[PDB]
Amino acid sequence: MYDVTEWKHVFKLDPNKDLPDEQLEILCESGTDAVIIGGSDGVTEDNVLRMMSKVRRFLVPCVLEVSAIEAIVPGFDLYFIPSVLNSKNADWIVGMHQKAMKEYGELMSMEEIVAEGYCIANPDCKAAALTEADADLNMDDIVAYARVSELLQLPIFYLEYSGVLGDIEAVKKTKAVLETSTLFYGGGIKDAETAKQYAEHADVIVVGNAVYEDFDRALKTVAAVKGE
Amino acid sequence: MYDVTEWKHVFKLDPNKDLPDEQLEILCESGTDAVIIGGSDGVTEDNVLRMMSKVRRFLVPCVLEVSAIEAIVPGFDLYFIPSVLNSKNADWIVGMHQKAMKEYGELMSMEEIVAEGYCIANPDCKAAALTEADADLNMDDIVAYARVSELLQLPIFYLEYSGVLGDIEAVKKTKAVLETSTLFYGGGIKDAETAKQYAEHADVIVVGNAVYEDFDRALKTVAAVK
Ligand SMILES: O=P(O)(O)OC[C@@H](O)CO
Ligand SMILES: [Cl-]
Ligand SMILES: [Cl-]
Ligand SMILES: [Cl-]
Ligand SMILES: [Cl-]
Ligand SMILES: [Cl-]
Ligand SMILES: [Mg+2]
Ligand SMILES: [Mg+2]
Ligand SMILES: [Mg+2]
Ligand SMILES: [Mg+2]
Ligand SMILES: [Mg+2]
Ligand SMILES: [Mg+2]
Ligand SMILES: [Mg+2]
Ligand SMILES: [Mg+2]
Ligand SMILES: [Mg+2]
Ligand SMILES: [Mg+2]
Repeated sequence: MYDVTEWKHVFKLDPNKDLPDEQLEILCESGTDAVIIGGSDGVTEDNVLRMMSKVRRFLVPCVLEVSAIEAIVPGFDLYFIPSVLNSKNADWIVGMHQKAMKEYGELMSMEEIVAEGYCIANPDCKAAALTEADADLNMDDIVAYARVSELLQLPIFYLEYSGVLGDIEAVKKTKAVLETSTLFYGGGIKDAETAKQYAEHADVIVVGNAVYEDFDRALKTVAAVKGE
Repeated sequence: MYDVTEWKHVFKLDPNKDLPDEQLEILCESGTDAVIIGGSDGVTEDNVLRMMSKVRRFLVPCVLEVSAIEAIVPGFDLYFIPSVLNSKNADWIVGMHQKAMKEYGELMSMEEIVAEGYCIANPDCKAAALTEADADLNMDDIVAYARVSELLQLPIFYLEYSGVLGDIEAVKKTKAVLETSTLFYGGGIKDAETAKQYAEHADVIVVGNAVYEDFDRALKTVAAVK
């Protein structure tokens, strides 16, 4: 019953970190279009499970982004499965997914899965280090990866700059080539001003770190793009 | 674009080989559903261009399976860009697609391109060596790759055994999990009986170099399947 082509804003939460329960409830009731749990490496199934149990009561779609096979947990509305298009390690493109289909084939069949084509464009983040991403890219390299995603018809193309604001022109040019894919942008959005700037180009903006740095300011990112 | 979900038989030609007399014409007029220009151990743009010029004049769909950016040549009805799912080198999974998009984005926009999920299941062949494929696979590994191919939205999953016949049970099992893409099988098919056998499970059977070794025998594979 979900359709990411109707979304405009999502919060992405790190189960590796702690957020007060009250704040988690407020984010779920914020008007965001989805709450995504970042199920990565360093990530534990126990933390993903606790998060699932806390957010499942809400109406908002809860999504698990599967970055580590060991941390998959049933019960989420949607499962996003990333392929890091610019990784130099086949494991982050295909490898880990093949291991998951081999070990949890029945589980993967029962879930609603959405493939994401990731382009990590911030060379200094944990994610680029983990995935062996060729993250120091020129704009034309970025646009070519978006075309690759648009060709494989992955539903989502995710331009990832994690803790830094990315070149806004890269976001604009990427959106220019994407016809059927939904463009998710994440990177340094920490307040309403920056949220609105990037939402002018991205289809969906992702707000993550800011939630833990300045909650009230990060909360305003939803009204910034979805409000009057 | 021509609909691969309606195909049953294709011939795949090596542009670095030449069929004699009027055999290429007979093959293109045979009833096969497509003629794919492939290649081995690299290919050359000039050889692909000469092949294009010969097959484009027939109604049968002509397809270029891109195995090198340097050999993309305009003029084909469809372009298949393989992603070698089981390659240990990212360049064979998404590298070809990225370079082609960066270097020839406008050409890619004007042509009809199809991503093809390849699984090289013969560890002892040029293709496995060239693509650094982890090709010594168990049937569950093959099935899992097929599941991935669909995860990645690929319209075609190609199970490749190159110069030998692959395990008929692997074909049967992969067909069983492919809910939304088309299963192409290629590897060692040279005659009607074998073509019919594999066509029982594959959506499309690919007949390759048998056309150079024994054309009359290979030509019978079309009627065998269709
Ligand atoms: O933490 P930030 O910088 O907001 O980025 C959100 C998301 O892109 C992280 O995967
Ligand atoms: Cl764990
Ligand atoms: Cl057709
Ligand atoms: Cl020829
Ligand atoms: Cl004709
Ligand atoms: Cl053969
Ligand atoms: Mg929309
Ligand atoms: Mg546990
Ligand atoms: Mg719920
Ligand atoms: Mg939009
Ligand atoms: Mg059919
Ligand atoms: Mg070959
Ligand atoms: Mg023609
Ligand atoms: Mg024509
Ligand atoms: Mg023409
Ligand atoms: Mg069929």
